Amino acid sequence: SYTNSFTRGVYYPDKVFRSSVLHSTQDLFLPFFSNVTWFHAIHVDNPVLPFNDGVYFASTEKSNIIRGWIFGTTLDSKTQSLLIVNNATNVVIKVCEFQFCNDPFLDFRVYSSANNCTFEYVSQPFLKNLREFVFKNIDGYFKIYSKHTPIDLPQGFSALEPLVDLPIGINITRFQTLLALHRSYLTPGDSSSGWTAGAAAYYVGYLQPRTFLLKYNENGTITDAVDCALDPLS
Amino acid sequence: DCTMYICGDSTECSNLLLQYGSFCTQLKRALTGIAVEQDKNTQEVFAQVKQIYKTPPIKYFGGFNFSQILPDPSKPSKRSPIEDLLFNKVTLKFNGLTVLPPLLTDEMIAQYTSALLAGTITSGWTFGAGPALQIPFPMQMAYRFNGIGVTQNVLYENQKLIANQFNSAIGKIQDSLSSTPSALGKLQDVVNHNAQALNTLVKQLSSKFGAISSVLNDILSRLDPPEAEVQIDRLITGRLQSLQTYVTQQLIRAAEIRASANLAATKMSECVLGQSKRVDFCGKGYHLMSFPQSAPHGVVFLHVTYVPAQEKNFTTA
Amino acid sequence: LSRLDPPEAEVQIDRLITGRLQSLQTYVTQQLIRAAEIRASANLAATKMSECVLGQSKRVDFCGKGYHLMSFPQSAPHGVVFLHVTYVPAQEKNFTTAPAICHDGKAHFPREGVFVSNGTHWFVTQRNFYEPQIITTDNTFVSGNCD
Amino acid sequence: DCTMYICGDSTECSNLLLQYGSFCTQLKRALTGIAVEQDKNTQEVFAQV
Amino acid sequence: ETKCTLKSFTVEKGIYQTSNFRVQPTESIVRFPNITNLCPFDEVFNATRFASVYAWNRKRISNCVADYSVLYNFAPFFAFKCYGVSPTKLNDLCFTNVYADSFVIRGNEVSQIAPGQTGNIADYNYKLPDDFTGCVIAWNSNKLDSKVGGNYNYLYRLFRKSNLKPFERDISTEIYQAGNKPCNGVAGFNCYFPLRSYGFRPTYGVGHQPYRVVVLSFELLHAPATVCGPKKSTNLVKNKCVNFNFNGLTGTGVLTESNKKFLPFQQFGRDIADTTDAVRDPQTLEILDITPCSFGGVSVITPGTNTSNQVAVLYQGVNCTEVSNVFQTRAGCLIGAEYVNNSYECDIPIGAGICASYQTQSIIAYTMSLGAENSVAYSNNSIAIPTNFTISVTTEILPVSMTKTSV
Ligand SMILES: *[C@@H]1O[C@H](CO)[C@@H](O)[C@H](O)[C@H]1NC(C)=O
Ligand SMILES: *[C@@H]1O[C@H](CO)[C@@H](O)[C@H](O)[C@H]1NC(C)=O
Ligand SMILES: *[C@@H]1O[C@H](CO)[C@@H](O)[C@H](O)[C@H]1NC(C)=O
Ligand SMILES: *[C@@H]1O[C@H](CO)[C@@H](O)[C@H](O)[C@H]1NC(C)=O
Ligand SMILES: *[C@@H]1O[C@H](CO)[C@@H](O)[C@H](O)[C@H]1NC(C)=O
Ligand SMILES: *[C@@H]1O[C@H](CO)[C@@H](O)[C@H](O)[C@H]1NC(C)=O
Ligand SMILES: *[C@@H]1O[C@H](CO)[C@@H](O)[C@H](O)[C@H]1NC(C)=O
Ligand SMILES: *[C@@H]1O[C@H](CO)[C@@H](O)[C@H](O)[C@H]1NC(C)=O
Ligand SMILES: *[C@@H]1O[C@H](CO)[C@@H](O)[C@H](O)[C@H]1NC(C)=O
Ligand SMILES: *[C@@H]1O[C@H](CO)[C@@H](O)[C@H](O)[C@H]1NC(C)=O
Repeated sequence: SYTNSFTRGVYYPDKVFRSSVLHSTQDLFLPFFSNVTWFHAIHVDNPVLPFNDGVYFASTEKSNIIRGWIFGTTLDSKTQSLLIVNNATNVVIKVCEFQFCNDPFLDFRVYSSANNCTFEYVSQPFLKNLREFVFKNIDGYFKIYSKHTPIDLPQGFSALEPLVDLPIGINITRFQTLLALHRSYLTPGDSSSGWTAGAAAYYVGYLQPRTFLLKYNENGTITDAVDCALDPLS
Repeated sequence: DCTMYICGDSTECSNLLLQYGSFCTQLKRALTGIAVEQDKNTQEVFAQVKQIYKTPPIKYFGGFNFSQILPDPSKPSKRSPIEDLLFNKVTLKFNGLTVLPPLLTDEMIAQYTSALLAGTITSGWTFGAGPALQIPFPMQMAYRFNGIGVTQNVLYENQKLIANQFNSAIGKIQDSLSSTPSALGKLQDVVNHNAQALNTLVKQLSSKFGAISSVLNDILSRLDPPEAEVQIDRLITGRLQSLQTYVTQQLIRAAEIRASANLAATKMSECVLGQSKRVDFCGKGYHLMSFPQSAPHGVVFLHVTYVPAQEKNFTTA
Repeated sequence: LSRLDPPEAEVQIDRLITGRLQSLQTYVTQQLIRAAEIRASANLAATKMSECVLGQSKRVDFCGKGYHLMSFPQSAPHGVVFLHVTYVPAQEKNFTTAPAICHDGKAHFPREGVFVSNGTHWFVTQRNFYEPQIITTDNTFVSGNCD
Repeated sequence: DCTMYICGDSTECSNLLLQYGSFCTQLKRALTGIAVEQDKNTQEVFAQV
Repeated sequence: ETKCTLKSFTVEKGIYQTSNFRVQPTESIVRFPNITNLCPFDEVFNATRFASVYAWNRKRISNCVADYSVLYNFAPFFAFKCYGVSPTKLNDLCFTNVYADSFVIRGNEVSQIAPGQTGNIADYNYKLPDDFTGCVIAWNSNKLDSKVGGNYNYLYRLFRKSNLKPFERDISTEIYQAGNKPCNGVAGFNCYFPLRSYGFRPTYGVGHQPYRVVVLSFELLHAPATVCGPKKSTNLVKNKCVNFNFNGLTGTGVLTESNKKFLPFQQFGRDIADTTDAVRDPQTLEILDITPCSFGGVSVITPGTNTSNQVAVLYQGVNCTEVSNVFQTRAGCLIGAEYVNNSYECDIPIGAGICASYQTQSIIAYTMSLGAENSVAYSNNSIAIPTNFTISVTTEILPVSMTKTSV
């Protein structure tokens, strides 16, 4: 499918504070009123999703049906592929040199056959239930913004707060969602494991280098943004 | 401050700045001349009178109503309701850029305006050409009507009508000034330009001007002084080129303000302190009198104009 | 041109030329501003010379404070000095004034001046010099009744 | 045009020009004020009626 | 100072700006966050047992700071040499990789662990690069790695086909072919085993006693920088402009208490004119406003050297509660003059309706008078008729031309 992200896809551009002022910055932002891909009816193919300028991952997942994400170069043997797996009370962020299958599922613990991870990075567990995420890679820092806001994408405004930064530099051109269900299918090749569960939809929207003018209130929370190359008034 | 704006808390930058020449003692010599000039423009229009006159206690001038132009003793700041309305509409130490306050505050200019009003109401035009002479206001109006060609009988007979029309005009001028919010545009434009010219200098200091960074504490800590001299030189050049154009624009704006103040003083002397025979120098039409009002950065002249109306066709020979 | 060789001393000469040109540009700008100011002042002085020396003007404080009569110019190495002759009233006195006079049921108004009174008497005088004159028909005109 | 007069059809020159400061938005702000002023001088003498 | 700034000897009567008043900072704080996930260097310096030379271990400690306090591990070091970096400046430099290698060798073999060395160890067991940038620490371990019966657990390579490359590791235990035939992989004549034992004993001499050696290899490559954090400093000094170095944000000013509630993940703060007005303390979560250090302009109000020399000092645009009659005005504050309560004619302007002059005695300060006072009696039946005339002259001087110059 294809839908529109009207006024969503904004985040904090730098770790600086402001008080009821306006800040114009040329950053990598999501263009307002764009055409994002609403993959709600794809209940496990087509995992070929690029990572040129990043990804805007929006979801309304009911409760813990997502298991994590994977960002790799080509998903081949001896290729750096980061896997962020969110358990109940802890998340694991390791980069592996392994050949990943079409849809590595989690319900299993070992994704591929010959796994070989080398990093160590543990953090706080991450996982009307809107879960906004924005992923990017710049200056060798795999940078993520996360937000947990209640309610599809409404017409409101909510900034994305930088939560965790982690240093790594690779040619990240991979993206796929990891679902969770009841029926256990150990077969990696068979990409058909549809189970009767809640609504699942992984939003995909690519970022773009644009100039954004954000308005910082007295408390330092972005409450408005007008873009610069979409409407003449902007 | 030529030393602090270009060189932030750095003694080596101060030693390097003196080699550029005498720009530091010229950019501050021109700006202080601008300030002394601005301290004189506010004395050629408001300080034209020598002795301060006052309004008599009896508030009966003959039928007219000047409560909106005379100072109000209730408000601690002695001003008129029109001046109070004008003061509530003009919307007004960070780095080596300070704002010097003017000599004549908003209270002394108000006193000069009240003295000029008393002189032009009680004495007429004699308070600006010698000793003040008392004269009734209806007789002053008859004088001003005969000065333009209209006989004094139309005023000595239809005095109540003229008084009511003047009172209605004085009452409606407040609503007219309150209707259009951009009426005091000439007084807000100068303030906005000054604020923009004062805020654009701090915004250009963050520019690297070719160097690696913008702050001196970073260049004097990452690179060694023997090889970091060209960076400080380029930064000083960039910060001096941004101040020279600022001083030039300030001089141009000061010349414009001086010309405007000379014109305003001429209008005050030829319209408030007497009646002029010019067509559109003291208002559009037949000028009778003019009342001054102070404003945080200017003067508002209220010109009383006599306009004929209800004309009729006749035969002439 | 004597301590360092020409091929490597080009940047120093370039910087010196830039500094000496930037110091002359601001001088030319200041000279232009001062010349514009001098031109405005000279236009004002020429207007004053034409309206005060070459005739009498009715302006209040354009040919001196007070009542202008005449003006005498004097040269100066870089300017002009105007000596304005001014007539100023003095030694004023209190008097009684009235708009008109009701006589024979008609309201008579003075032609020039105002009706002056000094106690059980009434005369006609101008508005700049006390000259008591009897109220006659030559200096007065009828404009209706005194109602 | 502050961008085209200084930097002819060069994106790197445009990226380098923004580091100089806000001169590009001031030199064009003064010239447009000059133009709006010139659009007013022709109305105080001819548009009096 | 007035004569200096005016370049003259007989200053006239008036007010003249000479210099500017700037308060100098007294102390200078650093405050960067608490010292937290400390690396484990004692895990390699205080290990129960080290590894052999032929199988020297290599540990990588990462995102773990770099506190170089190796002195506490048997301070009497036998060999503490640094290559490419000086001893103590080491503690305040960042690097990408801090690889740490360890092994045990004899006391007389420590010289082989250095750039450009020849022998058995340097060539066959452990080779360091020529441009090695790091440190080499060696200490005696007789008590630990020696037994009365001989500690034969430490082995070392004695024969090899060729010299090892820098930082090369070879566990091969194949029979070194010293003769002409391959020997079919059996130990015999002209076919010796490459590894040999040490057999450290407590009765051995200092030259043969065991020596635990550890190398600190420092790499700095294209990647982030996550080590080297032994950074620490002073306490907060409130109400007094000092030099602050908060988490890299350097400046000079007063750090005052705030009431603006920031975001939890927000630390810095800037105004509309790109000026740092608030920073969060790294140690304790608390926001402090950076107010500019007190500054203004000093000005001499001199009556002129013709009359006297008593002058007055005016600080403009600054309240002088902090750093001769002190009086606070609306345009500043002046010292050296007395506030007289009778209004006279203004002679030397100051600002906000205050003027100074010489009473004749000392400099005075008074509110300027706008003129005399005269209230005319306005009556509807009274007039003022002049009687006499006065012929006066008014002088008006106006410039016409300028000096024609050319360059
Ligand atoms: C969005 O994409 C779909 C499919 O490509 C297309 O049909 C639709 O017109 C697009 N809408 C917008 C907002 O351009
Ligand atoms: C995964 O979640 C289960 C249930 O809370 C928990 O017992 C287990 O320790 C978790 N494993 C980790 C540490 O990821
Ligand atoms: C004059 O006008 C003011 C405002 O309308 C009014 O309050 C006042 O009573 C009037 N006075 C006279 C003399 O009528
Ligand atoms: C006078 O008469 C002319 C011709 O009928 C007419 O156009 C004009 O409006 C009249 N003016 C007045 C004042 O009545
Ligand atoms: C006229 O009388 C009034 C009231 O006594 C007085 O104030 C004024 O000065 C007198 N003027 C002259 C010129 O005598
Ligand atoms: C006023 O002056 C006139 C002319 O001298 C004289 O006739 C008249 O008697 C005087 N009146 C009084 C009462 O002074
Ligand atoms: C530093 O330690 C103090 C005292 O234990 C604690 O209150 C604070 O949260 C710590 N701050 C950081 C940045 O770890
Ligand atoms: C000094 O004062 C004397 C006496 O008043 C005066 O004659 C002279 O012009 C003054 N000189 C200066 C330089 O002010
Ligand atoms: C200036 O000083 C006074 C006297 O201590 C004090 O109230 C305050 O610091 C300042 N006053 C104001 C309101 O600026
Ligand atoms: C002047 O006198 C007034 C009234 O007594 C008083 O309030 C004020 O402080 C005095 N100013 C000085 C100290 O000259």
